[PDB]
Amino acid sequence: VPLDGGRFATSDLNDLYRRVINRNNRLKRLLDLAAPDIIVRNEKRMLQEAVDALLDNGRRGRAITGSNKRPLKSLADMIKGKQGRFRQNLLGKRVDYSGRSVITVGPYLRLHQCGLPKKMALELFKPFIYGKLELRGLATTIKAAKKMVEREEAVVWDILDEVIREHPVLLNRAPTLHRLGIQAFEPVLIEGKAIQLHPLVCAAYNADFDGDQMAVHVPLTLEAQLEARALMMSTNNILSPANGEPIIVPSQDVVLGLYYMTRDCVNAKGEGMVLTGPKEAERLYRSGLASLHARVKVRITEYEKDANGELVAKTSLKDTTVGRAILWMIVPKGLPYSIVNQALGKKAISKMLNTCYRILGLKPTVIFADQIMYTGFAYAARSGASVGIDDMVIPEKKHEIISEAEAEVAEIQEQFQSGLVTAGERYNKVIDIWAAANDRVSKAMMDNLQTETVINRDGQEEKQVSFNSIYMMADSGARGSAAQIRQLAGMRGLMAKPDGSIIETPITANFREGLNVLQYFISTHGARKGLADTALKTANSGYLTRRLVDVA
Amino acid sequence: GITKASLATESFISAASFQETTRVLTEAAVAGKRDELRGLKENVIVGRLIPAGTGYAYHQDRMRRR
Amino acid sequence: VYSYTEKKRIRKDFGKRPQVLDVPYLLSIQLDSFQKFIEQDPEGQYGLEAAFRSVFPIQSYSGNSELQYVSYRLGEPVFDVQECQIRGVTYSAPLRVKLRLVIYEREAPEGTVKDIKEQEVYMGEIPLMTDNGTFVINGTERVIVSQLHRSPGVFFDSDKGKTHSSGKVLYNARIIPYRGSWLDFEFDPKDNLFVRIDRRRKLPATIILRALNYTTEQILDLFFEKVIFEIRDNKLQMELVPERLRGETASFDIEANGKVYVEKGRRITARHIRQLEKDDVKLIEVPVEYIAGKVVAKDYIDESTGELICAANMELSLDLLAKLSQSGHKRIETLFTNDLDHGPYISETLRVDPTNDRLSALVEIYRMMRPGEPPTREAAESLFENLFFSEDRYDLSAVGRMKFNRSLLREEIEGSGILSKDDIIDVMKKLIDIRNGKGEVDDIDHLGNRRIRSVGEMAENQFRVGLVRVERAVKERLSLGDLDTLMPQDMINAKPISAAVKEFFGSSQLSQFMDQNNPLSEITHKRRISALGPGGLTRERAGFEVRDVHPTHYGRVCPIETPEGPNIGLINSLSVYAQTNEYGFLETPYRKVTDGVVTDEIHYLSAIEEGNYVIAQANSNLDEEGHFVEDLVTCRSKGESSLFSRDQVDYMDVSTQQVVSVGASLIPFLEHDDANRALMGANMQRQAVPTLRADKPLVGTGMERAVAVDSGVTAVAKRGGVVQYVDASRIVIKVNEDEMYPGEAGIDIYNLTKYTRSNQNTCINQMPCVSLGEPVERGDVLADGPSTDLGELALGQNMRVAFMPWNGYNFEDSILVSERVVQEDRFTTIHIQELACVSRDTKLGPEEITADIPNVGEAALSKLDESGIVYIGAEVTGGDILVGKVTPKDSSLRVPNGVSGTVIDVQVFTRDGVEKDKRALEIEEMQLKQAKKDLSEELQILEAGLFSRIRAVLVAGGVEAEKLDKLPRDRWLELGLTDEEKQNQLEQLAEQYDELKHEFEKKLEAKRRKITQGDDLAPGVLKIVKVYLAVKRRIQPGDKMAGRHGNKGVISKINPIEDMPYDENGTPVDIVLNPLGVPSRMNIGQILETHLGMAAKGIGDKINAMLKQQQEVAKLREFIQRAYDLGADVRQKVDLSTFSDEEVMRLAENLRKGMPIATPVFDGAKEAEIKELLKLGDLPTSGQIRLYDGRTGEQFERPVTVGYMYMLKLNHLVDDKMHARSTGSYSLVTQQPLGGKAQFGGQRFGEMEVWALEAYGAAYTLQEMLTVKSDDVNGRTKMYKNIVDGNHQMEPGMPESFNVLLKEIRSLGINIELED
RNA sequence: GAUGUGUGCU
DNA sequence: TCTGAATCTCTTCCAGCACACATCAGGACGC
DNA sequence: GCGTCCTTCGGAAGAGATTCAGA
Ligand SMILES: [Mg+2]
Repeated sequence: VPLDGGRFATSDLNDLYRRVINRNNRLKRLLDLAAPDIIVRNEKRMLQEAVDALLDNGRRGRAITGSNKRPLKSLADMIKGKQGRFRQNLLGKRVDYSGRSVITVGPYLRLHQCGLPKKMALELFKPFIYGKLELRGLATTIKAAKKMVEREEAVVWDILDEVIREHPVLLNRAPTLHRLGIQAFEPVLIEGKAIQLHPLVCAAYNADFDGDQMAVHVPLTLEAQLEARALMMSTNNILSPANGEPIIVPSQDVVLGLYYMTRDCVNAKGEGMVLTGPKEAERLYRSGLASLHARVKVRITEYEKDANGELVAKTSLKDTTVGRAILWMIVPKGLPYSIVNQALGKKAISKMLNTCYRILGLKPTVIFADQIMYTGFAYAARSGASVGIDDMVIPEKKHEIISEAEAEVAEIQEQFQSGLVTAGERYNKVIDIWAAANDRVSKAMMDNLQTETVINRDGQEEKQVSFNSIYMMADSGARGSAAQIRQLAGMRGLMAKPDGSIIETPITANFREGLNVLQYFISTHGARKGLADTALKTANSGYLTRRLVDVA
Repeated sequence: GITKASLATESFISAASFQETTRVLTEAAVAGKRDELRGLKENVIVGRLIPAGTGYAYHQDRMRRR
Repeated sequence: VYSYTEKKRIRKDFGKRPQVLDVPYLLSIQLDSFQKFIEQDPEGQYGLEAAFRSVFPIQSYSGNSELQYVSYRLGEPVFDVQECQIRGVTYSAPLRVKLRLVIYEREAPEGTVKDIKEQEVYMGEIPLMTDNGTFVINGTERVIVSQLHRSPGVFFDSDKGKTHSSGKVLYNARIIPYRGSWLDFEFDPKDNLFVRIDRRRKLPATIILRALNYTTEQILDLFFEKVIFEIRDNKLQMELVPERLRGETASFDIEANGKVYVEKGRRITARHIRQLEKDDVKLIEVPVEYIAGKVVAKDYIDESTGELICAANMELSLDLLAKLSQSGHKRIETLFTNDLDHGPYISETLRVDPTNDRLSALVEIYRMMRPGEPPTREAAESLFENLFFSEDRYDLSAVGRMKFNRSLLREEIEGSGILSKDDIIDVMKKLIDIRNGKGEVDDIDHLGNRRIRSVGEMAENQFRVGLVRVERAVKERLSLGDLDTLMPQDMINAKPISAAVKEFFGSSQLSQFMDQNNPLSEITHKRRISALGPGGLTRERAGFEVRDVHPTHYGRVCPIETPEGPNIGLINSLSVYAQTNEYGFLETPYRKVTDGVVTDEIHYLSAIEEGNYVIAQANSNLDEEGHFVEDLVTCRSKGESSLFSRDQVDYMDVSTQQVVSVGASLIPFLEHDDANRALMGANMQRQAVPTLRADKPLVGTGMERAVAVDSGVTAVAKRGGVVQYVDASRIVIKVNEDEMYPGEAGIDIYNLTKYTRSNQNTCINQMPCVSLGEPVERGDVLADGPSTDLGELALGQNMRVAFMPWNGYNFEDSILVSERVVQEDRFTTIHIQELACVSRDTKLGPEEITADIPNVGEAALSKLDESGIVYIGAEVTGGDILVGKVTPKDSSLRVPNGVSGTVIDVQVFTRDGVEKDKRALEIEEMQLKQAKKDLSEELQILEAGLFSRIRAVLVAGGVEAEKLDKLPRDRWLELGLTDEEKQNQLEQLAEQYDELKHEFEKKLEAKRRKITQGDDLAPGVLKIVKVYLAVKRRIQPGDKMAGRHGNKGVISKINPIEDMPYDENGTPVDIVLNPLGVPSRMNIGQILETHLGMAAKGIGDKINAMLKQQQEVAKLREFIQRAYDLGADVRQKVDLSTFSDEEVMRLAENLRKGMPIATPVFDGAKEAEIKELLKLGDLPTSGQIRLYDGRTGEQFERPVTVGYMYMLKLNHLVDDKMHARSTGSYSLVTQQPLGGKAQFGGQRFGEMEVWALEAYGAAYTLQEMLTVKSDDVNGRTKMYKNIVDGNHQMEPGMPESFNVLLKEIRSLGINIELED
């Protein structure tokens, strides 16, 4: 390629062919002049090594270099390896009619809808705009339509809404680990420069909203659009291929909203009153005449399909809350009521969606999933389930547990220094006792944080399941587990080095009270372990899936 | 193993595209092999309907036509 | 006492412990290293002098002429840093050395000399570092990152485990030189010690022993002790050492002096050795069968015939005993070979030894180094002399020699560069000693074995390589030159030195582009410690242990700051108080602790001397006397921590802040965040963009002032004084009379930097922060820079956040931002970017910059002038024309798609030979007028100051004040005054004014030459027009937003003012975050920062309220004193009594925006103090308040957290990342779309992407993504025509990339083809 | 077009 | 002294996408 | 400014070539 100026590109193959032709011509000239046998033998050696370097460079003892002392590539380095033609330009290619932008939430969408920026769709669906502009006669030739599009006239914006109507696109993330990495959505043209994504598929995508880029793709031909509509559509991809569990699981806001709604405590604005259905429960809660955690006896009409596809009616009077009564309004006709009459966590609603799919089908399941989305977001916004520094409560007995563990490890000191156990055995027992102490502190804190609440039912004090915010977002399973919250209050535990070995000394402090200047240095080991484990040992796990997809 | 069984696949293009391209291509050139383009990666490289999903009916028609 | 820059907005501090050592100059490593590299230093100690005396003098191959070095000197730079940045040329200085050539008289190799000729010859041209720690190499600014490489010396690696598949630990000894060849010793599974130099192949070390001219006698005597067998009547009595019999089994009946000591089969316990020492016996009996397991030391020859009986190092049997007994060899010497104490590795290596003598060993070495070449004795001897015994091909540095000697427990620390025989022998002894079991290996992650090669030494190495190349060139030239006519420039070629230096500073792994988008990023980029580059390891062949943190990193390297990705742990960052040793090692300050009193003398302890002592910990309470209030203080003894006593300690940490780097120290409440979310927090604080109106952070740390004054963007006042004239482009100080010089004092002028392009297209802008007639002290800020505020690093804005879910618009990590945020114009950031339109005189004719473009109407040419350049100040929109360039048959530069802006600066560079256009001469005239006006103004200012000093002098010694005005200001020098020293001073000032006029005229003439000169460019371009746009990037949904605690996120919606939740006072909330980002990622410190910011803004709101209705100073002072004394035992101790009732009104005005709170890294606030500060206002103690829904208008049925968290804005803007691609450009070697965003390229449906389509079975769409849409040529156009014809149908051909594969396979000997 | 450095998400 | 088992030695592999910047292309020697 | 030319440093595993031993 002629670069900027008089120089040329330093293409490897050209230099190798130049060297080979040099050796061949010089050898031919020497053979024509009847050179001494040692000279022509040496030149034959030079020709052989030049041809060797041209065919497969680096297989000999030394790989030749042209500039910067860098081993140049031959005819084999571009056929073999990670940068060869097979893996770089054959099994995967750069693709036109594509785009890429940072994604935002826009939770007003549905499972069959995505959000494209208004400017990306004009560059993506440009030939479609050209075709319809030529069809309607608003333009005359291709270049006139090109100029009209580049000038972004008002008519082009009107006709864009026509091509973009029911033409599904391929939303795609950069690491496509599994089958659900590419899902097809219909586009909804919006302003801005961000690709809005429906949060119900963000768990499947593993696409957090912390600055990641997704890639769009436009099915051009008819069959591609029909495949995206019938196969790769996100509506028909609500069951992961890994197992029978659903993959559209609400998470991290909807679970919290549902769990805070479908819960009961013994007091309210109105508690013992009776209602004739979900509608009056909604009327009570909107007006504020009854709390969302009341314990009332509404009259509901749940359906059953004991017949061969016919729903038989029944009406009962069950003792439920106001929140569960409100939630029953969106449940499709046909599921038993004994699915929301509890504290709906994440696994609970996952099982609920699974049984909805198993009983009713696909369309009620997707409609109900969207309704769960809406009624989780609304009552999570109204909840105000915040987090303060007064929510992580330190148990008053963790230091007794660390004292007992310190006494036992001091006993272990005398155990190994005398000779009863050795250094490796001491290391195996010290981790044992530290893990036992960590497991005791975690359980003690969890009990103290889940049961320590006092409330009166209009009389003496009674105990209920706690309303601490951290407990809500650790029990609902929206985002959290025992590990993170356990490290937020009580014992952080013992961390591991990148090689997999565990530190002999667990740091004894929690993030709610603080860390020393030395316990932080010790936790640095685990913090670096996690990152240098991800970035440097996901390679030998992507290799596994590569050579697994290869073999099957 | 999966690597050993993948490197000894009958269609030499798959093994050549996967790993040890020199050691597989040399073996295929020596043996004078003839690929049938039966699997999925072979048709991906060639650029046809892979005999996997919607193109499976077309591949059946093309196979039974001969 | 506090200065005026501090008594303007004093930050409340929560530090418990006091600091006795202030933070040093942060970027003090680069300027110190380069100073050591460039300073004129005698005795050949540092810098260019050392390299010159290590290379020069030179004499030819008995050419009788010597070219000896004298001295070097640097001239002034041709262009200053601003001109170098504008043009694109290096900010360097010519290197002039006054070399001399001397040749002796014939028949006198050491006698008299013939002639000497000397001149300052110009060779090379080396870059200079600016006053802010960076170079200017090609207009862009580079920073040379220091390298953390393995220290030269001897290293005893282990290679434990995974070798030999049996767990047999080997032992390999490495001698890494500073410059030379490696000398790897190692063992073998068969317990043989094999040497291996330069990783060629193994061979026994006895070969190099004989290469050192050591006979097998000498080796066996050296490595082993002796046991004597004496001929007597019979039975061959044994000379016995009592200690030699420690811990083995008696193969026979041990006895001495007749009596039996140890019975047969019984082990020799320590009591037996002790009792044998007590008896004092040495001669014992032994059966002759025990001699079978013995080896003879030296060779034995017969005393009768002179024939060798048994040579050196062979076993002894009964026949050999019989032969030696009859011969008469009375003294028999044998090797003391044990199994665990002294193994016979040397004997085994001699058994496997192929060579026998020095000559054969040298020939074998020559064969190993250069295989296949016919060797002679002289060539082998010269090669082995050159490898390890020559200073011209092998040189351990002084630090290498020091490490070498201290690793072998020697007393001497100095020595020669090359090794010696005793050095190699000692290395062998130490390796064998480690093999036996005494001692242990040394890990290569202990930081006392890893140096820091800074900029100066890296430049030294490259300059030395260039000097070696020139050395070879002049050595070749001086042997074939005609003497008496060669000036000392004809042999010295200036090309190689300059070429090597430019190659290093411009194209290398460690000449990094400066990450300069805000002061923190650049000041921590200069303070980087990269383990990569030449002489170091690579990310691929990097073990997982090197990434891990060593216990010796404490105080020298930040444990919690390293970039994510492939290079993690290899790009370690320097700590705050860490320094560099004279040997290049890392060492950290410590306070020396006496018997019971903590002294204030600071000692810097290296990474090795730390383990010998026991060091106390910074968070240890002291009581006014250097005494520990506790009898048991926590400490660390040897890379591990345990409880200690107050009597055993001898060192204590300077401060808690010394552990973390400068970047990671700016995070408040860092001791509550997990280090996992502290690493990312530090990185995203490094990547912040400066906002429009910079705003101080409320919950600070107190180090922000140090970073702001150190990074160099702030115009720190050199000399204190009074601001005589402030302006948006300059600041003038009338300095105090105490600090004025006798002569040339005058005054000083600070020229500020206006809106100019930065290295990351952000906006650097120095703006004044001082007023007229304001007394400024020494070393205080004068000009607010980018993302600073009154000398305080302000990387973002303080935003009123609320942790609550809001309709899922903050679902996963998103951030919901009010319309009021952009209404207040807070996060809109300036983005200066340049566009260059070169005019290449390519083939078919040169191209013009004319103002008329064919086939384009006047709509796009309205902004253009009649010359071809766009007007300065035009509000250009995307797609418009900036400069009209047309090639001989339309290639004019245009603004890129979807970017607005305003042209603010156009610079035109033309060839010397292409005359001008009218716009170029307009710019030239503007530049001349501006330069003349600037020089005239600055000289007018300094001469006003000079005559002010004159008038101040004249007031003593016969003054008449009235006649000064009526007498013209020209002859103010000879006025009424006697001939005392004041008249001499007046004459000196007259002389300096004359010199000022002379430098005015000469520098104006020089500036005229510098602007009017040609300014040559690259070969093949006529003229260059650079257009500098100015983009104002507003805030919009899609760009990253992140706090200091690593809580990142993307804006999802901009709600109006009314929709966001508001408290009972109606104040809207700016940001509605997500609560669940607190627990799962353990950054709890953000909640505490939110609470402290809420308290700070409450105090600020109370101050604002008390200032709104004007109350007397008493109430404001009382409230502010209550606020500043609220801390339990803080060392702030500020008293408002010393404030003079005027400088406290300014303080109260500056606090109405919110009281700034400091929070040391590991000495931060406690929640009791936070709640007390909350109670000081009228805020709830819980930290949570009550907000009502913005839309619904009803109560939120839970109290929620509301506060002011310092919310940064990252420069990962969405419009810098938004991209789409229709049909467009295509690659050349393969017919595929291009890759990237600058090129109009599409995304990559990679190898992993195709499996996600085969998995669904969607075959047709896959076939479009790799056959008809990208790859093929005919179908690519056919499908486009079908799409714009109404017919959606695809007709696949063959991918062109498969034909490329077929052709590249057929290029080999392989025949691939397609059948029928 | 290729190398070198830095960076984002996994 | 032939022939399996153990060891030595040579080769292959190491995630995906994206963005920004830089250099670089024979550079040495004769004209 | 033109113009033509002759360093080492990973490590986990598999395979193919040697050495050993051993009966
Ligand atoms: Mg992510």
